[PDB]
Amino acid sequence: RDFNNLTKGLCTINSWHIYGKDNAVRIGEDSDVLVTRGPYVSCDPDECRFYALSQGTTIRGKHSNGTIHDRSQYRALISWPLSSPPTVYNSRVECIGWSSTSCHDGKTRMSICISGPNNNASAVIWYNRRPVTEINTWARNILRTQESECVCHNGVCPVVFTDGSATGPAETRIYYFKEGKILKWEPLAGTAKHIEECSCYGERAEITCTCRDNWQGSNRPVIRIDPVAMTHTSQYICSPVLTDNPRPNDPTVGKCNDPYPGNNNNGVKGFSYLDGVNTWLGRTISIASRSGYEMLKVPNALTDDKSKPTQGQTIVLNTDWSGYSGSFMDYWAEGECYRACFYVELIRGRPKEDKVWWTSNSIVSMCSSTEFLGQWDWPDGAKIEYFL
Amino acid sequence: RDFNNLTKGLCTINSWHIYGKDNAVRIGEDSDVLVTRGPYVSCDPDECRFYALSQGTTIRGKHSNGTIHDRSQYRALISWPLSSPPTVYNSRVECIGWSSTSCHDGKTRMSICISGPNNNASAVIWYNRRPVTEINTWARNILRTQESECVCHNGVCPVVFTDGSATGPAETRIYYFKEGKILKWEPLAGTAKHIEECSCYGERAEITCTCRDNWQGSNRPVIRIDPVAMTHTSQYICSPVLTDNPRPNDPTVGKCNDPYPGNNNNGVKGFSYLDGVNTWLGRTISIASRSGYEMLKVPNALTDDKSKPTQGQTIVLNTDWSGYSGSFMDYWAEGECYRACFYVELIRGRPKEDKVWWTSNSIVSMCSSTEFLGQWDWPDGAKIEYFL
Amino acid sequence: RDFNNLTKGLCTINSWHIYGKDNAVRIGEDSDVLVTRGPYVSCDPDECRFYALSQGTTIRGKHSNGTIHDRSQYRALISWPLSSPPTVYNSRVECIGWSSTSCHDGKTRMSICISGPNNNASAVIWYNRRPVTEINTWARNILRTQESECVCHNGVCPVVFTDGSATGPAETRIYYFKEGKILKWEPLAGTAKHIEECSCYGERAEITCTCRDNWQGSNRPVIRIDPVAMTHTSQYICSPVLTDNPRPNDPTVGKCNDPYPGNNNNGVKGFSYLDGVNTWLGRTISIASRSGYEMLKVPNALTDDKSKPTQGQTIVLNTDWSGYSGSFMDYWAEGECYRACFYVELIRGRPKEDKVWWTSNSIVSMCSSTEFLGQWDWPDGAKIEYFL
Amino acid sequence: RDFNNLTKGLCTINSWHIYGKDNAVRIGEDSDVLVTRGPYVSCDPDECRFYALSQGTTIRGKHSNGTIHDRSQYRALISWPLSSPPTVYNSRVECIGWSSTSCHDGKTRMSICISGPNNNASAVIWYNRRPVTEINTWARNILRTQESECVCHNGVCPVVFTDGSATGPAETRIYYFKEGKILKWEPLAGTAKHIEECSCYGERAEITCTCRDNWQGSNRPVIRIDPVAMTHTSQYICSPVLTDNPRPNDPTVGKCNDPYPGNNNNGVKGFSYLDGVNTWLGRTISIASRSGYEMLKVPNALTDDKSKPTQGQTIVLNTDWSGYSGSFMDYWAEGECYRACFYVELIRGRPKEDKVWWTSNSIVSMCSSTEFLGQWDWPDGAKIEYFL
Ligand SMILES: *[C@@H]1O[C@H](CO)[C@@H](O[C@@H]2O[C@H](CO)[C@@H](O[C@@H]3O[C@H](CO[C@H]4O[C@H](CO)[C@@H](O)[C@H](O)[C@@H]4O)[C@@H](O)[C@H](O[C@H]4O[C@H](CO)[C@@H](O)[C@H](O)[C@@H]4O[C@H]4O[C@H](CO)[C@@H](O)[C@H](O)[C@@H]4O[C@H]4O[C@H](CO)[C@@H](O)[C@H](O)[C@@H]4O)[C@@H]3O)[C@H](O)[C@H]2NC(C)=O)[C@H](O)[C@H]1NC(C)=O
Ligand SMILES: *[C@@H]1O[C@H](CO)[C@@H](O[C@@H]2O[C@H](CO)[C@@H](O[C@@H]3O[C@H](CO[C@H]4O[C@H](CO)[C@@H](O)[C@H](O)[C@@H]4O)[C@@H](O)[C@H](O[C@H]4O[C@H](CO)[C@@H](O)[C@H](O)[C@@H]4O[C@H]4O[C@H](CO)[C@@H](O)[C@H](O)[C@@H]4O[C@H]4O[C@H](CO)[C@@H](O)[C@H](O)[C@@H]4O)[C@@H]3O)[C@H](O)[C@H]2NC(C)=O)[C@H](O)[C@H]1NC(C)=O
Ligand SMILES: *[C@@H]1O[C@H](CO)[C@@H](O[C@@H]2O[C@H](CO)[C@@H](O[C@@H]3O[C@H](CO[C@H]4O[C@H](CO)[C@@H](O)[C@H](O)[C@@H]4O)[C@@H](O)[C@H](O[C@H]4O[C@H](CO)[C@@H](O)[C@H](O)[C@@H]4O[C@H]4O[C@H](CO)[C@@H](O)[C@H](O)[C@@H]4O[C@H]4O[C@H](CO)[C@@H](O)[C@H](O)[C@@H]4O)[C@@H]3O)[C@H](O)[C@H]2NC(C)=O)[C@H](O)[C@H]1NC(C)=O
Ligand SMILES: *[C@@H]1O[C@H](CO)[C@@H](O[C@@H]2O[C@H](CO)[C@@H](O[C@@H]3O[C@H](CO[C@H]4O[C@H](CO)[C@@H](O)[C@H](O)[C@@H]4O)[C@@H](O)[C@H](O[C@H]4O[C@H](CO)[C@@H](O)[C@H](O)[C@@H]4O[C@H]4O[C@H](CO)[C@@H](O)[C@H](O)[C@@H]4O[C@H]4O[C@H](CO)[C@@H](O)[C@H](O)[C@@H]4O)[C@@H]3O)[C@H](O)[C@H]2NC(C)=O)[C@H](O)[C@H]1NC(C)=O
Ligand SMILES: *[C@@H]1O[C@H](CO)[C@@H](O[C@@H]2O[C@H](CO)[C@@H](O)[C@H](O)[C@H]2NC(C)=O)[C@H](O)[C@H]1NC(C)=O
Ligand SMILES: *[C@@H]1O[C@H](CO)[C@@H](O[C@@H]2O[C@H](CO)[C@@H](O)[C@H](O)[C@H]2NC(C)=O)[C@H](O)[C@H]1NC(C)=O
Ligand SMILES: CCC(CC)[C@H](NC(C)=O)[C@@H]1[C@H](O)[C@@H](C(=O)O)C[C@H]1NC(=N)N
Ligand SMILES: CCC(CC)[C@H](NC(C)=O)[C@@H]1[C@H](O)[C@@H](C(=O)O)C[C@H]1NC(=N)N
Ligand SMILES: CCC(CC)[C@H](NC(C)=O)[C@@H]1[C@H](O)[C@@H](C(=O)O)C[C@H]1NC(=N)N
Ligand SMILES: CCC(CC)[C@H](NC(C)=O)[C@@H]1[C@H](O)[C@@H](C(=O)O)C[C@H]1NC(=N)N
Ligand SMILES: [Ca+2]
Ligand SMILES: [Ca+2]
Ligand SMILES: [Ca+2]
Ligand SMILES: [Ca+2]
Ligand SMILES: [Ca+2]
Repeated sequence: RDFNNLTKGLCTINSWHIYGKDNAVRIGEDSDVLVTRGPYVSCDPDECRFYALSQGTTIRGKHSNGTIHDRSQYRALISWPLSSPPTVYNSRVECIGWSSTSCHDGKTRMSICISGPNNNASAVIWYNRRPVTEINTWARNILRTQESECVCHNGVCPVVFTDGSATGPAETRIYYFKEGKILKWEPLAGTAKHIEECSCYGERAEITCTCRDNWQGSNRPVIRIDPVAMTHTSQYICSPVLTDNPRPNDPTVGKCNDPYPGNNNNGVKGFSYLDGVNTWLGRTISIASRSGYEMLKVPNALTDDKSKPTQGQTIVLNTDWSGYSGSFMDYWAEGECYRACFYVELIRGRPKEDKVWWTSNSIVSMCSSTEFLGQWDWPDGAKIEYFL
Repeated sequence: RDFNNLTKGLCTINSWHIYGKDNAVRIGEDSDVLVTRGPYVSCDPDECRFYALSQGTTIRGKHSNGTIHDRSQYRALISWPLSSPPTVYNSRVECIGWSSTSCHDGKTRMSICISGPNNNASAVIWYNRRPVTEINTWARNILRTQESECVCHNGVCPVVFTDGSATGPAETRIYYFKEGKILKWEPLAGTAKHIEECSCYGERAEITCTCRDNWQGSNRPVIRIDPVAMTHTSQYICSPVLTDNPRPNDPTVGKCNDPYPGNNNNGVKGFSYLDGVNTWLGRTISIASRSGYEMLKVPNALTDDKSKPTQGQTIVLNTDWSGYSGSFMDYWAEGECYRACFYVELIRGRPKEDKVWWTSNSIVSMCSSTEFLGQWDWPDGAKIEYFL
Repeated sequence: RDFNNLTKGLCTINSWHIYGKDNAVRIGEDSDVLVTRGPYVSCDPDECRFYALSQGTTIRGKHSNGTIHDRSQYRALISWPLSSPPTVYNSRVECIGWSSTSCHDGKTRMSICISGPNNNASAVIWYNRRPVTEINTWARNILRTQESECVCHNGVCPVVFTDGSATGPAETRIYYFKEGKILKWEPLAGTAKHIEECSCYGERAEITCTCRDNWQGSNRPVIRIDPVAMTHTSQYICSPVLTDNPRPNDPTVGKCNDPYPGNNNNGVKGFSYLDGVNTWLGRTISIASRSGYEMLKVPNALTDDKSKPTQGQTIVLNTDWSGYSGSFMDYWAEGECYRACFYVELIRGRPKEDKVWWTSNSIVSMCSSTEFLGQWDWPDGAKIEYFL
Repeated sequence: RDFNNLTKGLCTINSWHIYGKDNAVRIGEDSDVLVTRGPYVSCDPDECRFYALSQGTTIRGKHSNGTIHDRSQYRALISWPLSSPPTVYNSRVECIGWSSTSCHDGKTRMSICISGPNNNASAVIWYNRRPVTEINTWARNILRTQESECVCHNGVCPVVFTDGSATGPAETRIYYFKEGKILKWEPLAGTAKHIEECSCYGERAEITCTCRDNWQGSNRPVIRIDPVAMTHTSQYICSPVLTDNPRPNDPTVGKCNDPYPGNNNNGVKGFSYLDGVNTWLGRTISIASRSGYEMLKVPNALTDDKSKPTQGQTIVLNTDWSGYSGSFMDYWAEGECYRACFYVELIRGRPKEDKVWWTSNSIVSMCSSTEFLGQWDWPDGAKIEYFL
């Protein structure tokens, strides 16, 4: 195998088709399904799999009580076959920790898991399923990373990390790994003022990451990385179609180089595909909670501060719970272009559904089509009442 | 691997021997077995597997309530090892949707799943376990397909779809795929007046499909496809041995080019092997409900409108529930001929057994023998009373 | 791969060491373990596995009620990893039926399963996991076979079948298969008067089978097969150490060419290794029930009608339940000789333990050592009281 | 594949990073997890796995009652994927017995399991998953071995066994195996007065084992083996930092060639890495019970009888239960040095938590880092109250 190179551009996105859905919470009501959160999808050259942060207990287990908590010693990055649920018996542990990223470089996979107390966390970088490099916290305040796949080009796999306050200036770093080793790292540059949980994809030797400004911005920060030069830039999506959550109502003009104000100290992981007129943004339908999910075609959203939608697709109705969302692509597919894909985490339980004592999720994921396909909505589908 | 070619003829069918049986409902009374319906069997060059449409819940799970419903967002085409039950832990998701077909072309497998609301469904064609082509609804009324395996010849795998009313004229199309891409498609031609759920097999470079006329006919429509010319014909099985269900009592003369009347707007997926004197038809024993199942040798059934049985084999007694049935063959077996095989879906639960709130099934499947073997009957075997 | 040839002799048996044990009934009290009976062990060139006739239900399942019954449509030959229990999720179905045999010829495996009603059963011979040949009942009275592995030599795998009364003269046949096809078959010859459930092994191009005379004999019938000439002989173990069950007390002189009398119309599958002074016989300790199990070294047992034990090893105490037993060897091991192995079925439930409504078993298996090792006893280990 | 040779030295240990954790007891509260004890970790050239002695029952099963007992016929050495829990469905049985060791030589794996009554136990040595050699008890008093991985060099895999009293002089032997066969064996020599459960690792063609003096010493005995010469030496860790348990408080001068007194007839399996200034010792935090676990850097601990700690890392708090601990390394990793690793058994249930009737454990394991990483504590995490 040779390292994969990002030689293709994105396929034209005219609509989104169903790719995978695990129905985990439904199935887990009567089977040994692990409690998770922070899911994602990532492909190897011969298979694509679902990934997530386990909570080290089944949903029906008594240890499901208290799983709203984010960082415990019982969490691990697990992967499992596409569209099956994350069960005790089919889940493969990639590494131990409560924050992660993972990507295949064409030869083998790199997985990164961070663990530890808030003031003393460390990342362990695994490559070819063995630990290779370790990075200690630099700001002693919840060292943390993407929560979705990283992207590689000719062996170089950039990864975005943040350490420091989630509600003020923090220390974000872009690490350039190759075979699990650090080639270089750089501090964040550009006009993004705060970075969290970047969702990335690659095309034509450029990696684009759409992140979460948890401090002040309801528009999303964007980091664009050149994996050959090992350099990057940052800005915000200019469009007035705001895609974080919670967020204020959409204005008619956005902000390119500063956080769009109105909501502080909160957000949700999200993503976008920024490709000139072939630009599609995801977002929750609700401006107040993680409810609903839609894709909007917003030509030149990255650079046009008045850009509005020209087409759309509802993924999850506003009467259904959503959650994190992120990008991934099958870089080893046939054809002349890379097909954009995304997943949506469907969060169930606390804090929105507090009759149960747990927090978990299921996954739904779609990929683009060049056809203009009919739309459906894809809820988690479980009935909370059954778990009482 | 090279694409498989249909170079052999059918083996002589003198009787049927047991091939596989999963006992899913029995086992599922106390194990994590998924609720399914619309099962089938399909072989790869190195393995044969069971397939079905999951309902995204176990049978003992509380989400089993309401599984009589046909089309939900929680369904998926799953496959699992021959004769094991479809469990949460061994079921491999092929694609997401509530109508499907799947077949191996000798190099890799094509799987097709349709999803969406009734007026806006779409098919996604997967090839080598990746999405390749998408087809939007053309008649905005439950785009749908075979519910059993497709057949390939030199890479070309024809698939029959229907979109439109299930109880009147509809728009049936024959698509010719190769490597998941559309080479051609044609509207139904010939004298079949309505087509549903075709069951197909191939021999000597011809593909024969036996379908369900849900509108007016109790005789079954037959589509014969030339996968090299990418052309087809259609008619009805001429024989007076009527094989749909429900159906009127058998007459002494059938109809070759029109629906045999007596029962409207209902039917059941079924199949036949039409090979001159080596012709065998399957059918439910009951004319009123999906009860019992038998194979009848009816020489020249396709073309002889007075043809009657010369031999038979009971598969499922009339005091046991049956359901859908369809054809498949192991195209990669040794020997000089293709051995005809079929499965029968054994439906349990609603609507016939309404003391439980679910609907599921188990599978029984047989293949032909050149011997004249003794017969047994093969019920699902589960006791409904145990699930109360 | 080339077909395996029986070029080695047996290793010297000085004692028996533990080889595998699945503890199925213990584990199955709280996990999805299938109800079985008629277990055995068989090796492939790269793995050795446990085999058995499933009853198509878990032990805790409500369908476990009535599993004392021998022949139902819900049975199948299943195999699973050595020493794991036969679970719903790890059991691989080899074929459907209620009587079986299976063996690897060095290239691939042949498995045979018989199914059907008592007066119309048929065997299906599978080879390379595909059905190849079928054999209809010849005496219309429970066509049936070994219940333990068959043995191959240069592709030829002889199999012993019986059809007819279990309590009087019956029609026993020796079939010689190669690649799942019938090369030849012969009626039983020699002085054995009734044959059931033969346990076989091979060494130096000769296959020796120790069987169960269910009609009149408490000594065991022996069939010796030449797989090159495709011919055989039969007699009884001459020794006065009687090894069927139930049986009369041991005399001082046995019978070589006729059934040793005292007990009619009953027996148990068993085995022996007959190799001059290196001869070891297995038997239940009790003369009245399937309780206890011991190995006795009885030099020249086959040909010496006064032969008595010179050494022994207790396998299962007389206060613990035993059951069927049979031979197998790893023909693909390293070294200069074939190591004799055997399994003992540990039957639990009915009819001896009738507080539960099921019948199942676990497995214990040993192989010979050239050392004189200390002995232990190996009970099933489950507490019946827990299942109440 | 060629046999692995110990050509590298240990990497510099500046801290320990999380490697694996299965959370077995937490998950097992509501899933089919086997009861175990005596766990360890061992790598093959392409995978690293968790190992342990099963008790042949699930934790929630009724057969969990009485699992404080050490030696039953229902135990087996099982292995399972790194960081998953030992479940009924994913656990692979390596051999049957209640004491074990296992190691890969670069070509295939050797596993050794001992079974039998106290006065008549025997070891069976498996190689390439087949039984090859057997060793009968030599002192008729619980023949027993390491309970953690063995180490190989150019095919030679030394293994330490003990037979005789656990509370007085016993007969310890060092066996040198190659391809499962005995090349040589030697009686213990040197100044160690009693040896139990050695934890070993290899570097630069030398194998170092840290053991448990169950008779008189609270300092640990050390055996150093030359696998080429097939010779060894023994002594005690000279340091006053005492690492057995229970144990007296630390003195200021230890003992190099005799047991450090104060506590008799008890101990716990443990380990160390003895590499000049790069020396790290593990131990329970409590001097009285198996509670807590810490790593201490004690330069020249092996040879300096006044050596004290210069650095440390807490692994398990003193308010959490610990248990056995042992060494392993991935000998097939990339790079120029071998990364030291260890596991800690987290024992739950009896005798410390007697509200439940079982005894089981979970696993936590770490490997060294050349960075100075922040520390966290890693408890088992299960709530006993949930199992009541
Ligand atoms: C069969 O399936 C097909 C294919 O899916 C179906 O066809 C699809 O139908 C969709 C629904 O109508 C349609 O999606 C919409 O597309 C609009 C763009 O098209 C229109 O404008 C362009 C440009 O002028 C024209 O060329 C075009 O012809 C159309 O006229 C989007 O604008 C739509 O999104 C907006 O509306 C929805 C509500 O429906 C919001 O949820 C969404 O966020 C957008 O509106 C908010 O945002 C904008 C931008 O700032 C604001 O201006 C606006 O006021 C809204 O703001 C409020 O709401 C947001 C969200 O809560 C909040 O943040 C904010 O603060 C405010 O409170 C929508 O995307 C598909 O394009 C169409 N596809 C095709 C191929 O045709 C077909 O219907 C199906 N058939 C049947 C029979 O069912
Ligand atoms: C051991 O096993 C062996 C092997 O299996 C057993 O032998 C098998 O025995 C079977 C049962 O007898 C037998 O199957 C029958 O074969 C008949 C054909 O053979 C006869 O006719 C030919 C032609 O003349 C002769 O050459 C031959 O020698 C025989 O005489 C079929 O005709 C049979 O099917 C009909 O009967 C059954 C009821 O038994 C129906 O279920 C079936 O649908 C057929 O009848 C309906 O349909 C016809 C056609 O239209 C009508 O004319 C008729 O009135 C019936 O219609 C009503 O019912 C249907 C169904 O509900 C409904 O739709 C309709 O409207 C009406 O209400 C049957 O297939 C096997 O061939 C034979 N095999 C061999 C190799 O011998 C042996 O018995 C076993 N031994 C023991 C001891 O058990
Ligand atoms: C550590 O482990 C080692 C290794 O396992 C242990 O050593 C083993 O000890 C075993 C038990 O003593 C021993 O097994 C016995 O071997 C006898 C043969 O040896 C003796 O005879 C020879 C020949 O003369 C001498 O060379 C030799 O030195 C000995 O003296 C067998 O004869 C024994 O079997 C008979 O006894 C047992 C009861 O213990 C029966 O269950 C068994 O069926 C045999 O007896 C029945 O059958 C014979 C034959 O027909 C009859 O003559 C007799 O009356 C019995 O018949 C009744 O019972 C049967 C069964 O229910 C019934 O069908 C019938 O109708 C009648 O009712 C036994 O096999 C091992 O060989 C020995 N191994 C070694 C290597 O030393 C050591 O003890 C262990 N240490 C500790 C401390 O525990
Ligand atoms: C972020 O994470 C980083 C990295 O982990 C954290 O930094 C780590 O902090 C650790 C805790 O302070 C520290 O570990 C200690 O290291 C000591 C060695 O360093 C000191 O001495 C050297 C040599 O002079 C100096 O160079 C150095 O600068 C330091 O001054 C060890 O000595 C420590 O172990 C002893 O203490 C602990 C209690 O904390 C005991 O559990 C342990 O067993 C040791 O003490 C017992 O044993 C000794 C030896 O015999 C006795 O002398 C002593 O009296 C104790 O004996 C009693 O207790 C034992 C155990 O129960 C019993 O058997 C006996 O009988 C007696 O009853 C300890 O290992 C790390 O090295 C340090 N790492 C780095 C890289 O800095 C940082 O804090 C974290 N940050 C935050 C904000 O949390
Ligand atoms: C990705 O690009 C690099 C070139 O920059 C390719 O690397 C060369 O691969 C060939 C085949 O192994 C070698 O002969 C060269 O030495 C490689 N290295 C470089 C840096 O030139 C790589 O093959 C490309 N990947 C694919 C899948 O084509
Ligand atoms: C078992 O014996 C037969 C010989 O009787 C061996 O068969 C020969 O195998 C070689 C290698 O494939 C061929 O060249 C010959 O044509 C084979 N056939 C015969 C009948 O001669 C077979 O190889 C032996 N098996 C092993 C494992 O050695
Ligand atoms: C405190 C910083 C947060 C991100 C801005 C926080 N990340 C971590 C590593 O704890 C996330 C946030 O609290 C949760 C959410 O917003 O859903 C998930 C939670 N993420 C994870 N548990 N992995
Ligand atoms: C409305 C058209 C019907 C076929 C003629 C219908 N097909 C679909 C895709 O819904 C089937 C029919 O209603 C059910 C049955 O007859 O058993 C199954 C049902 N099929 C599926 N749920 N896959
Ligand atoms: C009626 C003939 C019997 C053998 C002599 C009978 N065999 C079959 C195929 O039914 C066996 C016997 O009744 C049972 C036993 O003895 O344990 C098992 C039972 N064997 C199986 N169920 N496979
Ligand atoms: C009697 C000798 C003991 C070791 C010094 C004893 N070993 C065996 C083989 O029984 C261990 C000891 O009793 C237990 C413990 O200390 O935790 C485990 C127990 N070990 C195992 N059950 N494998
Ligand atoms: Ca924000
Ligand atoms: Ca359960
Ligand atoms: Ca009809
Ligand atoms: Ca008898
Ligand atoms: Ca001690």
